Amino acid sequence: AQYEDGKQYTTLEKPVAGAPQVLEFFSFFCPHCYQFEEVLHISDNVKKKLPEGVKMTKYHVNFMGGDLGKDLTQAWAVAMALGVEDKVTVPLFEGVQKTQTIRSASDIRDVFINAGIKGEEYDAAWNSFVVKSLVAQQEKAAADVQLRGVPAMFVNGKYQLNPQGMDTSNMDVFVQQYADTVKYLSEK
Ligand SMILES: O=C(O)Cc1coc2cc(Cc3ccccc3)ccc12
Repeated sequence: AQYEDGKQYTTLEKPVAGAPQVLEFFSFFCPHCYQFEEVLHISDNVKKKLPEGVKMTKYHVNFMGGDLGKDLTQAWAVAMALGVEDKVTVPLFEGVQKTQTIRSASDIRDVFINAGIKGEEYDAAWNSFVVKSLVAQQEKAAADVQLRGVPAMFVNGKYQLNPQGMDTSNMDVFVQQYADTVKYLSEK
C-alpha cells in the first residue's frame, strides 16, 4: 500500500476511546516543535487539508524542561482558557529557544504582559481551578498514550503520525506528506 503502518504512521496497540479528532502534543522546549510552528506551519497546513470545522486540539507536555516545563504546561492552559494561543505561541518559543530569556514563571508571565494580556487577568487565570483542570486535561491526554516524544499528532485517538518516515530533503514536500497523511488517516 502507498500508506503503510510503520511508514507514514503507526497504530496504537491500545486505542484511546473518545479522543479529539486531531490531537497534537508539543513542548516549547522541543526543537522540532519550534519548526512546526515557525517555518513549517504544520497545524495550519493540516487544517487546510481537512474538512471545514473539524476539531483540532493542541496540548503542551511536561517531560521537557523540568520545573519550567510544568510551568509552561500551566501557561499553555492559561493561553487556552483566555483564547490567546495565537498571541503567545511565537514569543514563548523564541523566549525559550532563541533568546533564552525565559528562565522562570515570572519570565513566562512577561511574555503574556508584553502580548497585551492584563496582569490581573493572567494571574487570575493562572491560579484558577479552570486552569488546574486544563492542566489535568493535557496530562491525561498525553498519559493515554504514554507520550515520550514530541512533536506528536494523533488522529481519532487511533493513529500516530510518523514524520521519521517522511522526506526531509524539502520542507514543503515534508509538510505536504504530513498533511496528506493526516487527511488519509481521517478518512479511514
Ligand atoms: O525526529 C524526526 O526525525 C521526525 C521529525 C519530526 O519533526 C521534524 C522536523 C524536521 C525539520 C525539517 C523538515 C523538512 C525538511 C528539512 C527539515 C525534520 C524531522 C522531523
